[PDB]
Amino acid sequence: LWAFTGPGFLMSIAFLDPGNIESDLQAGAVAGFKLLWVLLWATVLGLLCQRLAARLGVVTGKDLGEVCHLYYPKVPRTVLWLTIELAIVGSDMQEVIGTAIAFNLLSAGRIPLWGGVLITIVDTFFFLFLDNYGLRKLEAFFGLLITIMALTFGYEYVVARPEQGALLRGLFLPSCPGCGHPELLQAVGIVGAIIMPHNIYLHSALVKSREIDRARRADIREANMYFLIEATIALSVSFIINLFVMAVFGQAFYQKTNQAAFNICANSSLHDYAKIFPMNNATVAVDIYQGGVILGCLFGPAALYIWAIGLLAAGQSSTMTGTYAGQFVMEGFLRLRWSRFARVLLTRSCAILPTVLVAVFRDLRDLSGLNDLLNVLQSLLLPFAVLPILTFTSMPTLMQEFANGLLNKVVTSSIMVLVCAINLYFVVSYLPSLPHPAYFGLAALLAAAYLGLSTYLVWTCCLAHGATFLAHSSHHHFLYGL
Ligand SMILES: [Mn+2]
Repeated sequence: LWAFTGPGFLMSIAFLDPGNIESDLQAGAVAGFKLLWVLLWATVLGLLCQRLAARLGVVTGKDLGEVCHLYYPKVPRTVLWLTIELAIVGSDMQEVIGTAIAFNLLSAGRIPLWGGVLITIVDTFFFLFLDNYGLRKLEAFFGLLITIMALTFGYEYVVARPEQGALLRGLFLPSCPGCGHPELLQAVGIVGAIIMPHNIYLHSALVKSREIDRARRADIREANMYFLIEATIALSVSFIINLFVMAVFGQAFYQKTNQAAFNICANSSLHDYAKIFPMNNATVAVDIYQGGVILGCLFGPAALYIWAIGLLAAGQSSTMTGTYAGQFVMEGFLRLRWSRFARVLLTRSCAILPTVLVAVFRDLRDLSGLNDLLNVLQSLLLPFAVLPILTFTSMPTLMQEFANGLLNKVVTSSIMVLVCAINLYFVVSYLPSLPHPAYFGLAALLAAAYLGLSTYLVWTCCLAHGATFLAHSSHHHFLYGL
């Protein structure tokens, strides 16, 4: 019967991390049905990236990790693995921040911000205690949880009655009406959170698991096509869900004042989450807790709880996704297979200490600013995963027949230059807030190292495709290949 009735949705329900909810709600509060075009373009852009990743994993037979280990010296291998691990621990930081904010939400502030931290450590204990074939059952249960929250949440979206013309125009037309610095920050966070560096690696690794006959190129072609349909189904589902979430939050939060929210929640059933808001009539600083509060205010008392459990399930799925990706990237780059327990413990700890410090000495708004900064960090770390994949899918020696057509190379050059332009704009927008002489120091040195690794990657990819009539004799193994 249907050979696609079930496959495809699984990858999406793992593409929908809590970050695509938090950055979503920040963008929806900062602007209405405006940044949706950024969402659509990012979804298409990640569709292209996942197509490239599946291509590489299918035809080559290796993953990004194995090819990177094979085709790099020790220093760039190590620094690239460090950046990938930084991306994974940043995703885990976003997950723990979301879970902690949700847990602070549940008890009406009785549990402290590090109470959520302790429950995440309990979750890691649960993972290590299970570590069995029944883990897939728990993953299915949590996937059903996020699925049901998404379904009831789409019901709430259609209840919200979004103005059709406004969000249709915002989606199909890329205008930026009255945009400024915070909306720039939210757009960059969206483009860096909808798609993430470690998804490409993990997708390639999972693609490698599929056995390929290799006798004829036909089986490779059909496998690549089927995986492309899988990826496009997942991306379309993710984009639809994020469109629903962005539209509803922008409808409920665009030109919303503290007095307005207090007045609506004073008229509703809910009370403690009615009195949370202050009385200032100014613009509202918006985080996950207030988003859940207004959700429960408008769409019913159970909305708070369902949003909370959905966020928790998304965080758990993202945690499993991250530990899988981390195990694969270490096994590839550094050629060591650690148990899943080692990965989850390492990533969870390396995420938990900074979040513990910030939560214990700062407030909720600082947490939201911090995890927005993690989304932007994922944006800045995108190139370190988007150049190697193009380098290895355009390389004539691992794959001869299924190389890259000139249209694909030029559009990938466009992706790289565009992402570089957005990152450069963000850096020039954010750096001026360092008003101390000689303070540039370590941060500037790290930025210089970032640019040096970027230049190294640019040189490598230029060797991969071009280098004709202009190349250096040293490090000539790239063009010939191994
Ligand atoms: Mn995402």
